[PDB]
Amino acid sequence: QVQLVQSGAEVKKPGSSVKVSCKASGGTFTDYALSWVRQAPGQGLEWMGGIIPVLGTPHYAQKFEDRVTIIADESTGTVFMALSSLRSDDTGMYYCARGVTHPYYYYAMDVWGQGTTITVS
Amino acid sequence: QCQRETAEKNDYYRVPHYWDACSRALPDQTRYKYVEQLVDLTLNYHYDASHGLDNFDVLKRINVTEVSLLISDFRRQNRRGGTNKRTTFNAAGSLAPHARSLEFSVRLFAN
Amino acid sequence: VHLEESGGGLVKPGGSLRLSCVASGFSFSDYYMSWIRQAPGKGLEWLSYISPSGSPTSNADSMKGRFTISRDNARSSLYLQVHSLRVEDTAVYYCARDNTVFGVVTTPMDHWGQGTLVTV
Amino acid sequence: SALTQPPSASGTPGQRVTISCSGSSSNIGSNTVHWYQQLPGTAPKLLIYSNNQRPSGVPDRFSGSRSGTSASLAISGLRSEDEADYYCAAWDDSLNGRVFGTGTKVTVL
Amino acid sequence: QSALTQPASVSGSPGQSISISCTGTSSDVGAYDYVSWYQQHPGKAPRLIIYDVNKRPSGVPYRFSGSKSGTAASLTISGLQSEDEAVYYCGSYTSSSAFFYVFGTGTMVTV
Amino acid sequence: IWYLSGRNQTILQRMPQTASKPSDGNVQISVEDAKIFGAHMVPKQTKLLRFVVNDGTRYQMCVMKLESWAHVFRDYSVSFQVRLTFTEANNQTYTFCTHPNLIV
Amino acid sequence: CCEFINVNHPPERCYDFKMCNRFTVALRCPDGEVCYSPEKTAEIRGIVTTMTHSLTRQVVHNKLTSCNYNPLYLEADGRIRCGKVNDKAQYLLGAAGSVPYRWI
Repeated sequence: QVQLVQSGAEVKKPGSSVKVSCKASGGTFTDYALSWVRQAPGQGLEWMGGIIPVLGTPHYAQKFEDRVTIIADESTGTVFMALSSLRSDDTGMYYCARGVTHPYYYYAMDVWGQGTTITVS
Repeated sequence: QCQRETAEKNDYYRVPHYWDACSRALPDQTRYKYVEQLVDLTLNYHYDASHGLDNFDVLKRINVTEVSLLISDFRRQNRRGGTNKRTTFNAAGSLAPHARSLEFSVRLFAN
Repeated sequence: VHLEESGGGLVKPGGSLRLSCVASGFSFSDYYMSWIRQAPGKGLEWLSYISPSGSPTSNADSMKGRFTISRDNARSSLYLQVHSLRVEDTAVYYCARDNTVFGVVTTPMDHWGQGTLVTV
Repeated sequence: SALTQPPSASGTPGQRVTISCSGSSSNIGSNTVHWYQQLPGTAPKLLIYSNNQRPSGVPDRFSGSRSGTSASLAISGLRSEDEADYYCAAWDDSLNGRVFGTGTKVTVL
Repeated sequence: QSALTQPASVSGSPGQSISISCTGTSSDVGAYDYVSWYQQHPGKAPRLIIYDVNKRPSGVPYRFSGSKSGTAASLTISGLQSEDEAVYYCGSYTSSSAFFYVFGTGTMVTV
Repeated sequence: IWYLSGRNQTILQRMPQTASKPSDGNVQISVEDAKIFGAHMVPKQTKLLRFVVNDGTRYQMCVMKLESWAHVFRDYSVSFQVRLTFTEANNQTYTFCTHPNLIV
Repeated sequence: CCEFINVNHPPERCYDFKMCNRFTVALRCPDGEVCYSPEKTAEIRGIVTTMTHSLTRQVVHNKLTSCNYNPLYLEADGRIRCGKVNDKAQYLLGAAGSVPYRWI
C-alpha cells in the first residue's frame, strides 16, 4: 500500500516563504498524480495545485499561480512546495494527497498525508 | 461505403463513427506520400530494432494526424499497389470504440 | 457618459447639413452608436446605426437612400448627413450610445443625448 | 413604425397601467423587445432593455412581459412622474432593422 | 462553480438511513463522472470512502452507497452509528480554467 | 561497421517506393539481397510509446502500439508487415485519440 | 437562469455555455455565470463561438448525448444539432484540423 509522510508544523512570520516537503512510498511515483489541498479552520477543502512527475508541467490554481511553485526533484518520491508572500489567510491545514487507481488524470484523491499546519500571525 | 441518404435525415441521431465513414477521401498525392513516409519510418525503426540499438527518435517523426487520416480513408476502401500478376503493397484500416488500427503489407519479389 | 449634439436649427429646403454628436466619459472606440429622428407629434422612428469601427447599416424599408452615418473615432464623434432636406424632415434628432459585447449588440440605446431640432 | 399600439391610456395615482405592443413573427417572434420612456420635454430614457430586465435607476414597479409575438409593459403604483410617452422597439429580420411602436399616452389624474 | 453546492449539516437519527446531496454544474458533475467523496474526523486526515461514482474500496465499510443523477449526487448512509459523526466532502474533476479539482463545502453529519 | 553493413541495401530503399506506387513490376530484388534481409531482420517485435493530446481545457494521455513482422519466404521473396494501433492509456471509449474527428 | 442578464463586462477564460431561455446564453467562466442576450437571435453564435476552443469532449458529448461523439453544429439561434461533414468547420464543436499531440 502507498504511504504518504509530510514535513513538520511551521510558524511563519508575514512576508516569508515556506518550503513544505512530502515523501511517498510503495507505489509508482511518475505515472500517478500528486496534489496539495489546503483548508482554513473556518473553511472547507481547496485544491491548490499538483504535479504528475516527469511530465514537464505542474498544474496551479488561479488563486495560487503567482505564489506557489512546485518542484519534483530528487530520485526518491519527494515533492517540494515554495510559497511566497505569506498572509494571514494562508494559515491552515495542508494535506499532501495522491491517487493510486487512475494514473495521469486527477480522477480521485486516494491516499492522504497526515498533514502539516502552517500558521502565520 | 457511406449510406449518405439516410445518415443525416435526423438532426439529433447519428450512427457511431459517422464522421470517418463519410469524410472526404484523401487525395492521391497526399495519401501516397503519407504511406511512403510511414513505411520509411517503420522500416528504419525495425532495422534499428533488429540491430538492438533502439533508436526510438524515428518514432517521434510519426504524425498522429497522418496515420489517423490513413485509417479513416483506408477503412471503407482498401488501397493496394497490386501488379497484374502479384500484389506488392496493400493496406487496411480498423476502427473500434476503444481502438484505431492501421495495417499494411509490402511484398517484394526476386522471381 | 455624456452625449452632446449640434448642427440644427432653421435650414432652407434643398440644402444639406450635418448633425454631430460628441461622446464623453469613455474612449475605447468600441461603440455601436445610432441616430433617431422624431417628427413633431411625438413619433419615434429608427434611422440607422453603425459598427464600432466599421460600415454603416442601412435604414428601414419605409424610405431609403437619404441618410448616411459617419464616424470620427479620433474625436469619438458620430455624424448624420441627409441627402435632401424635404419639408417633412423637420424633426428632433437623438444620438444614442450602444456598447457592444463580442461584436454583437447588447443594451440598445441605454444612453440618449439632448435632442437637436432641425426646421425646414 | 410597424409595431402597433393603442393611442392612449388613463389611470389613477397609485394604480396599474398595462401597455400592449403588437407585431408579427418577423420582429418580436425572433428578437427582443425594449421599452423606452420619454417624459414630456426630455430626451427618452430606457425603461426595459430585455424581455423582463430593468436598468439601474428604474424602480421595480416597472415590469416587462412577453407573449408570443407581442409584449406588455406594466406600471404598478402610478404617480405623476409616470405621465410620459412610451415606445416599444424590436428588431426585424425581414426588414433588417429596428422598428418602434406608434406611441402610447399614459395620463394620471 | 468555485465549490460544489452542499448542505451545511444533516443530523439524522441512529438506526435510520440518511441521504447527503450535492449539486454541481454540467462541467463538473454529470459530464466527467468521477464523483468522489471524503470523510474527516476532527483530528484525522481525510479518507476516501467512495471513488468514481459508486466504487467503494476494500478499506472502507460496506454501509456507504453513492450515486449520481443528472448534475446531482447522493450518498445514502444506512444504519447510522456513532463512528459516522464527521465532515463529508464531495469532489470532482473539472473542465474549469481556474483549477482541476472541485471540492464540496462539507456536511457536518452529527449522530 | 555491423550496424552500417546492411544500412543501405536495395530492399529497404525499394519498399518505400513500392508502397507509394500502384505498380512496381513483378521482380524488384535478387536472392542475395533477400538472404541479407533475412539475416538482418527480427521475425517480430512490438513497442508501446506514449503521447499526450490537448482536449479542450484538459488533456488525454494515449498509447501508440507499433508491432512489426519481417519475413523471407521459400521463393526468396521478402515481406515486412506493420500494424500500428491507437489506444487510450486507461481503456476509455470514444476518446480524442481513438476519434479525433478530423476534417480534410 | 441568471437574474442579471446584460450587466457584466466581457469575460476572459470561459469554459461552458448553457441555454436557459430562447434569448439568453449563460457562459460559465471563472468569475461565475455571466449571462448575455442580444437584441436579435441568430447572433448568439457570435458570443458562443469566441469560447468554443475551451470545450472538452465530455461537455460536448453531454450537450447532445444521443449523437454518439460526433461533432456538433451550433445553430444560429443557439441550438445544437448533429453536425454534417459539409458544415462549416468554424461552427463545429469538437472537430479538429490538426491533432495536438506531443511525445514524452
